[PDB]
Amino acid sequence: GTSKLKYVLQDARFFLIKSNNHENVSLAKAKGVWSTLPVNEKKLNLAFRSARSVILIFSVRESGKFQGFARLSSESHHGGSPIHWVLPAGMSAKMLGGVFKIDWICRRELPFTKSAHLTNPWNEHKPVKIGRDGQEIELECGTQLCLLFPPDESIDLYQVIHKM
Ligand SMILES: CNc1ncnc2c1ncn2C
Repeated sequence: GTSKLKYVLQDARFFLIKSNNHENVSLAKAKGVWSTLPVNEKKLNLAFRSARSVILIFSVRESGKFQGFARLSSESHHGGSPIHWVLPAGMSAKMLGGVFKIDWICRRELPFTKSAHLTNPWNEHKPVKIGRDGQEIELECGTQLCLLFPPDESIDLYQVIHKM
């Protein structure tokens, strides 16, 4: 079913994550963490305080797909055991030093061809696949985008609901 998923997405905020490589999304799925540039770090920390759920929706650049979506379970935190991110050019380890814990809600992919009917009012009504890393996605668009993903039957949202 989809009722707990809908409950998690109730009045959530949604942010588009654009990764320059597959390796870091695979690491994020394995280790339950994400890091972003300081300008986005600040926005996510603020939104983590503001809403029942903050949802990250991941797309690897040039893949033509989303790779899944996850819910922030913490604010960012610096200085722990370093995450072995593959660093994009011009991106240093210090720039990505803030670590967010995340709980994955869906690790299945969705091709851009299936979201062509969803546009994001916070990005000039462009198709929701279009956007820079950290672009916020409006509530209705974000909800519908998440509901388009194939079910991930490996996930139990019972614990995530307890964190809300
Ligand atoms: C682990 N964070 C990241 N990895 C790869 N690329 C990124 C990232 N953040 C923003 N961009 C463009």
